[PDB]
Amino acid sequence: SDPKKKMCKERIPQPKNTVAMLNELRHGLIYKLESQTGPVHAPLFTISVEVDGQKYLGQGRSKKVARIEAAATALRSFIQFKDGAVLSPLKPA
Repeated sequence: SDPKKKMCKERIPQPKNTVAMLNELRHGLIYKLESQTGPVHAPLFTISVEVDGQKYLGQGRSKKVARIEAAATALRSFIQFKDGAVLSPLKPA
């Protein structure tokens, strides 16, 4: 099927997003949709952000979500507090 979200003029105003955090940390970050799949009720978007040579992957139900997910991984790669969270999807098919 492939539900191709063509509308990118819709903002879905949700600041405090990790992608903004990444822009405060390191430049050269490219958020690119490497793969798009999933159902129509909740498709799976796979955004890859390449930062400092490390490609961080984020998989969400929209480009926006996936972009956030990608940046989240990147953030903890730079600064890492006493999080110790095992919340990290390792290739979830």
